[PDB]
Amino acid sequence: KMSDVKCTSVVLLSVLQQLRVESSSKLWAQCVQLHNDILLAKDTTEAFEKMVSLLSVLLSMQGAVDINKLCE
Amino acid sequence: RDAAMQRKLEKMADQAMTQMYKQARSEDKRAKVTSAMQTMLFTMLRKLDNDALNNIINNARDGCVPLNIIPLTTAAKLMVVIPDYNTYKNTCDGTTFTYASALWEIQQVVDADSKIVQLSEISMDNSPNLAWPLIVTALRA
Amino acid sequence: NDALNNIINNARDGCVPLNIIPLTTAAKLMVVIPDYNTYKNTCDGTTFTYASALWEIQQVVDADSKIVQLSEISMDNSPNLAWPLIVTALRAN
Amino acid sequence: AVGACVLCNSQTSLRCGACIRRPFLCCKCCYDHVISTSHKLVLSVNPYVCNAPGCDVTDVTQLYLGGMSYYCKSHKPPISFPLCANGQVFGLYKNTCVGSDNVTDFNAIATCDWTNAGDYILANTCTERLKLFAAETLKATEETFKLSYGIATVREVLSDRELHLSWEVGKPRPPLNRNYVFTGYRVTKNSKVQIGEYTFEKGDYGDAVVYRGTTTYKLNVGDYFVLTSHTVMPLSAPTLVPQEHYVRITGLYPTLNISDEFSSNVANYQKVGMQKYSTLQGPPGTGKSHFAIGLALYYPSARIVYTACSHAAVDALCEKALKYLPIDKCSRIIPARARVECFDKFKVNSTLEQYVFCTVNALPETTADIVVFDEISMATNYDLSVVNARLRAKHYVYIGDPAQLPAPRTLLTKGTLEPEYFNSVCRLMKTIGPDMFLGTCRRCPAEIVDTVSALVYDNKLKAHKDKSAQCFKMFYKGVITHDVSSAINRPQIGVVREFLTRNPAWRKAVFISPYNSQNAVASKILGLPTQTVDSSQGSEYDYVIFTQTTETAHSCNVNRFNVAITRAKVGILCIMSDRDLYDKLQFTSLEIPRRN
Amino acid sequence: PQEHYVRITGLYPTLNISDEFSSNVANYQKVGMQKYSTLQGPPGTGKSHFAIGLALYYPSARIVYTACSHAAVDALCEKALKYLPIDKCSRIIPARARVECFDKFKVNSTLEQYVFCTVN
Amino acid sequence: LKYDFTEERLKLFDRYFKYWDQTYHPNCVNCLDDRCILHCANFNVLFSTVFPPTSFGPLVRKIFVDGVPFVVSTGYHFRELGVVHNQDVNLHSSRLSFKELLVYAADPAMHAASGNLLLDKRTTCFSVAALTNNVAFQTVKPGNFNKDFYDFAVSKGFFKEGSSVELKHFFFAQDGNAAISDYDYYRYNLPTMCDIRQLLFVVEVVDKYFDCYDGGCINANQVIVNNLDKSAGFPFNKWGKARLYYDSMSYEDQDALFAYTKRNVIPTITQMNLKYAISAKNRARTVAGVSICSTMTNRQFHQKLLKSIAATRGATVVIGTSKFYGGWHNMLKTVYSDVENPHLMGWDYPKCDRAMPNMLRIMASLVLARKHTTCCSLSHRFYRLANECAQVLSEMVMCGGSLYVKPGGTSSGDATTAYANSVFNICQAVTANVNALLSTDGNKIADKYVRNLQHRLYECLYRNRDVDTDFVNEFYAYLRKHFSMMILSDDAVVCFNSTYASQGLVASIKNFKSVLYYQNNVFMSEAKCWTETDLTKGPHEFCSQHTMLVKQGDDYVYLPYPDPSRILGAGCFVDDIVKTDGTLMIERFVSLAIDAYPLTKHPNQEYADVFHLYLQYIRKLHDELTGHMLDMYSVMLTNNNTSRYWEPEFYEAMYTPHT
RNA sequence: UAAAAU
RNA sequence: AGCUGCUCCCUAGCAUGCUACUACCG
RNA sequence: GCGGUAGUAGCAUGCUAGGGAGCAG
Ligand SMILES: [Zn+2]
Ligand SMILES: [Zn+2]
Ligand SMILES: [Zn+2]
Ligand SMILES: [Zn+2]
Ligand SMILES: [Zn+2]
Repeated sequence: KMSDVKCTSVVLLSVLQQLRVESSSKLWAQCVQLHNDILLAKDTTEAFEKMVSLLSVLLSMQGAVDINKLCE
Repeated sequence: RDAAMQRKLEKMADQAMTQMYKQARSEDKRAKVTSAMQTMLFTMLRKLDNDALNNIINNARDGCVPLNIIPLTTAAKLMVVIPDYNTYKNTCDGTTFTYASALWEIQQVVDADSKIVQLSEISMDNSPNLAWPLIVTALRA
Repeated sequence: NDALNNIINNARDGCVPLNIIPLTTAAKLMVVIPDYNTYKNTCDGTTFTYASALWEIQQVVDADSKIVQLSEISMDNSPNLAWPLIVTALRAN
Repeated sequence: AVGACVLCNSQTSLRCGACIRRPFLCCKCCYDHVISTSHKLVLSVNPYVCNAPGCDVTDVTQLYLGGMSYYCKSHKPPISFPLCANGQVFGLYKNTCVGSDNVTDFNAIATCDWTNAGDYILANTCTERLKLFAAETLKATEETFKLSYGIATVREVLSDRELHLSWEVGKPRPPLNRNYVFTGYRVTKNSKVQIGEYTFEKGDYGDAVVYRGTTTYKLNVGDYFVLTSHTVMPLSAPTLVPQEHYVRITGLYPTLNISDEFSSNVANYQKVGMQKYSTLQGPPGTGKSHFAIGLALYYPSARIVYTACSHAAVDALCEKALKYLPIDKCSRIIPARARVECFDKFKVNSTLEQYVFCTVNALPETTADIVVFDEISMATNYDLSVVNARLRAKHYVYIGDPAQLPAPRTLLTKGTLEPEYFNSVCRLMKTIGPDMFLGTCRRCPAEIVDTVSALVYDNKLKAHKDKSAQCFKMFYKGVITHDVSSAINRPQIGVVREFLTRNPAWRKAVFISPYNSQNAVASKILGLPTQTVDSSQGSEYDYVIFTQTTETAHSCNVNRFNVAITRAKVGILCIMSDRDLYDKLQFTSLEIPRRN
Repeated sequence: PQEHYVRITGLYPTLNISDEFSSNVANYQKVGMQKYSTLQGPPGTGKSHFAIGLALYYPSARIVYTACSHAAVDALCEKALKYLPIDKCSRIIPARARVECFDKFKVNSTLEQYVFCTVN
Repeated sequence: LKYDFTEERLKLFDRYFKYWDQTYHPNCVNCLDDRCILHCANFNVLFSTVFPPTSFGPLVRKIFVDGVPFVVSTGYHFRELGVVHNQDVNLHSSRLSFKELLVYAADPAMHAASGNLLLDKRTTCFSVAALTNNVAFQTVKPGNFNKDFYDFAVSKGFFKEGSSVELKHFFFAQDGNAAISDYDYYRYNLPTMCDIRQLLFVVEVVDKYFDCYDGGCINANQVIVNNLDKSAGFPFNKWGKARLYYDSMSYEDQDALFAYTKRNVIPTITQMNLKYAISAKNRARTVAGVSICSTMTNRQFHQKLLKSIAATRGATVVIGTSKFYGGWHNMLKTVYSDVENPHLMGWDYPKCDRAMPNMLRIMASLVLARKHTTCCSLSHRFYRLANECAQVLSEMVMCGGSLYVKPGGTSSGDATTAYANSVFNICQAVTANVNALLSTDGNKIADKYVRNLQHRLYECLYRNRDVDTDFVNEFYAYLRKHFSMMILSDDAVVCFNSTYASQGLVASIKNFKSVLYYQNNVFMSEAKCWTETDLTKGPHEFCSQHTMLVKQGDDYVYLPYPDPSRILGAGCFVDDIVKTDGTLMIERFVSLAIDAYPLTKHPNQEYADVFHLYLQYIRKLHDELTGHMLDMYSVMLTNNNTSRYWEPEFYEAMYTPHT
């Protein structure tokens, strides 16, 4: 169950990086630290907190058309 | 000497087939990364099943996004957009804001006028007047 | 420059260490500052002194390489900038 | 080297090479296209020829797959296979192929000549894929036909830019307009290098033609000007994206209290935003165009882009935008071509301006929130696909009227095109119904709206703005001084010569004629700045001067008469050959010596 | 090779100054009409009278005069300094000059529009 | 402007060490051998902490070529070696050949003389110049997810909660301040001054460990360069890789260059690069790319000995020995030599490349160069030593976009790194033994041979002043009998007599702690060191592999197995097309299953399931590759022997000895 | 034979 | 964007080696 | 009937050259 969230955080940081988010050093530092801290977690309840904090970065900007990719 | 000239043609055929195939795939794979990564991401997210993430994802569908990283401290700020009233009802009951499966105490609403709105001014009747996409600010419980 | 000839001609042999040539003959300095508390003690104001010379600030940028005016570099506004700032100064006589 | 079949969208690598646009076809579809057409060339990963040195057989239906190559039956190896066999041709992904039975319409499009009305009539009733296919192949056919025109060289030098040329005898000479350009090459012995592009203009007398050079290379006696052709880029996005409805307003946030001058448009302003795309059809000179900027400020924060296929249209609506919006407004029209120039406002290079105005062929690839394409009666499916390809936005809005003017479509020479088949969105507006309707005149005199609504429309127009000054002296027109196929008649100009100064206050009218060259005759002996009836259509002025020609099928067109008379404020005149149109005409009859 | 023009290509003209050089100006616009040509200045006639005259005719463009022998480069600074403002640019020698050469400025920058030198 | 403090060194010597009767040469250019070089550089290391740090480095000077002035380094001043002047420096030249263009474009003189001055408050390392107008911040991206393999592993019971094997090796990402924040770890290199009367004995024993090899110079037509597509350093990487500079120089330009660096000093510039690789800790890893002008020369100087070290079997240094076909068993069987009450032990060097002093680096260079007793003359060996010191031990690192100076310690990406590390490792082990035997109460040593050995060891260190070869051989035999070693570049395994070590007659682990504390400026915690009392289970870890004594056919055999998490992590995380869509990549999994075979013999059970998972995945990959190539074209291939890759007999043959 | 393209 | 070491896989060329059968002589 | 060279086809080894991939310090 924690391996699930670790691989998901890998995919999330890769998407964020593809969206040119490392053009702003503050944001990229925040996301990088959240990612490396998720990968080193050792109890699945902190990982989900930092995952919601990390996904908020993608939900912020409007570059990914969310209503389309949510066709379920 | 005529069986040893189709044994070699029959080998050039294979080492052309097995090369053209991967030259086609190995190039289609790299021409679709920004759109396969996203579908993979959301497949894994939906499979994860965590209400804390489903909440913000659904919310985010109906134009209710946040404006900054969701903080974790028991006291930093969160500034989220709210586009319509039927959104405002389901989340803001009085002065508590229900986002990311938590409870945030609402302190300052401010419409697109960039000027303050009183919380008691927001209701069904008088709604048609406010420049609507608002920005609610709150702090975690 | 005639400054380089000036320092070479004072050498009692003709050869001088390398580490001092940009120290005494360069015409542009670039400071890289990690946080505000360090900016306070080093290039504070618009003219400072380093390497026994008097340098004068012009053009300040940040990690993203976008301009910054010395009015934004206050202490309460410090947590809102890309923190390694790159102050470029010239040699003023 | 792989794609999708044009009919069933399966994986393939075959192209019917004899077809001009080289479209991908699957196995079964390529077999069907080649078993019933003169097209029998195919190209897969490599062309399908007889690979024996000296053989040139190319008919696929008789070729044979040999060793690492395809061979004629005469040059067959001891071991081989036939390519075209069992109702299919051999390509990649053979056993996973889906065969659509649209080969009838596909062959129709592939072998047609675009000369009779049936070709366009079937171009706009097929699936979307075939729609785009027919569009690009038709444009290709036209611009390659343009190659069959004649060529011109020097004859003698007369000045620095008005000289005498020699058209090659026996082949059609191209029309003389500033958008038909020829590149000039000198061939001395030796020496055949480009000297520049040129656009010409027949000046005051023959055979002299004033010209405009791209660079001051001093013209000599041995050069020539050959028309330079253009290429066609294939399309991708459909003509119109599929519709979606909503239950609440999405992406757009209205207002309550700005400029109620756009009063009756509010409920419609909402219906625009609660859909994915909608159309507004309007009789000439009504709330259209007005509606565009009205919705624009009704949604102030909304990014909006405006577009049209004709330059004068986008310019006139940019003017009407300047009349009402913050500036804060740019018209990213054209950097430095379309030599009949345009606006004087801002920028062509920024695309952050909330209001961008341009013409379809020069659109940048931007994001938007609303795209207001204008006058869909003049655009073709090609252009609609161009806009849907370059831009993406949230909503789309199309405004026009199919009863006005269509696209020229030069090569068609028999039959008539009903507006239903002008393109896709005109079809949509007349098949089920403009999903948005607005119809009563604001602009031109009440009486002339009565005239026009009496004839093209069944009568359904009303307005204000009454008299005065309207006249149609049925004027004999003399010598049809026809140098180019565009007509010229200056005995007809003998009426502005009959009314040069006796109009002491009618000084800023606008002169328009169906023919471009007789309008350059208005630019020959000058009365006022003149325009064409095509550079009108979305343009309005106070008083209008108009001249016709003989009763050719050209000028007799009721639609051009519509778009010629309906563009005034309170005065017009019609000088017509006239067998029954002055029996159509609802004004005061005059004569040539009738100056009072 | 030669290529003429129907106009002086970008030749930003003087209005009427130095019409005493008119016997030259009548042909100075010829410079803008063709690619190039030649001129025969017999001894004592219009040598570098034509050149400095056209220099005066176009005071808003960098123009060069060149020679092969340095007696010619001195005769080239000759007949020059008066009709030139100074505002002078005639740099020939960096570290050559077996006899003395130019007299006023530099060799590292090339300032004003009219510059003199030798081909070699 | 003063860079030659030669009289102050002599005055300091005469003030503090006045009655130390040995001759002290302030500049080691005047030394008599290599032991004299060590003796005098030991004092220079101390005295150089008094003078200003802007007076060390290249010694530039203005020359003229074709009447144009350049600024180029004639020779460098060093903290350990003093002042060194080039011998062929020629003012006034007409034109530069290829070789001289190479040696003037590789110098940091004209790059640093013509750039902006720099003050970088992020580091404590002395920063020189900024070669351009804006600093560059380089990041590191996260790895790619191979979802198919992960799903497949999950469908067969892997990664369930509470299992033994779980994922701990990932691709960690890093932000902008990662190159410089990691370069700043050179603040761990201090100016250590070694005990010289003991180092001059340890160096003799260490050299005796390298007696069965042969070295010397080779001509440019005998070097071997594997992979000529590797970057060429700065500034040469603006114009091509190493292939361009190995093709543009004839076999006479390279020889002219080599024979030139025996009389002159060419300082170079090292670039620093951020690695992109899997790992278990989030500390960024970086490597030093050295200039081509330095590798091209160190190759001809050192390659003959380096190659003769990697082709010997049965020695102490086990570089070049392979672990397949019974290599692991042979290595362990030869370490266990004959030792009489054997325990095994292994240790760890904390920050081995930053914290290593400079005296031991110079010692490693001298021990490697001791093989040129015939090819080179004496000043030649000194100028080669000076070149190595100026190019890899104090050098101008080019980090980000600006030049800094490097205080010391090994640069990881130079020519002879993995062998210098081995020399330094043996040096530390021999020092530990010396300290452990001299520091014990000689009144209680009952074995009256070891007591006399102690007596003679002291007398040979601190009394007798010339090398005594018989006792050196005697102590070396004692060491090889009681303390057997197996060394790789800083990775050691020691099988030692336990009865002796208990009575303090050989090193223990505490002795390494003390030696590292006072000779290496680090603290080695007892937690990264391991010991082992049961020899039927070998080293607890060596080269990141554990050892298992399995039954192979008739007899018993040592086999190395890895860490299951490592193999799975390499299966799941990759670089975009690699593995992701492995149907184009079936050799990746063949190799990873070769590495994960010994896990089959393991007493645990999930461990074996790792290997079986890999085999089944190869089978599935092939089954779905033929299915795609069949419908793409319509005919299966005619021959593919790819069915051997999913049966175990192809893999077992890689750990059985014939081959 | 009507518009008109880095 | 480093220096090494080991291993698997594919292709090419050459000579050597090996073997079969065919042509010339001894 | 056999010795010698010259051939083709087939086979194994070894060595060079080229490319791809994996692990270790
Ligand atoms: Zn065809
Ligand atoms: Zn098909
Ligand atoms: Zn044939
Ligand atoms: Zn000495
Ligand atoms: Zn040597």
